[PDB]
Amino acid sequence: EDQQHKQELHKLMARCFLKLGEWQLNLQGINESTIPKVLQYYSAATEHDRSWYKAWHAWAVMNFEAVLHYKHQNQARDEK
Repeated sequence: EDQQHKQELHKLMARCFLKLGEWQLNLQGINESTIPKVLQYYSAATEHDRSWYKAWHAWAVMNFEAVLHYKHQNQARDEK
């Protein structure tokens, strides 16, 4: 009696966590709390969906960006 509502809410969950994951960097930029905030919001978005190209592709990009938070460790924190 709510399987469709469950599915649409499961999909909306991916969007809403991904939106926090985007919006967070948009509202404050970057410090070391990004690693938890992004790995959470975008993997938590991924928790619902992988086959939705955009939703995973955006977390995969964010995994490249979490990679780049540690490239930035090598390039800046370890060398400034």
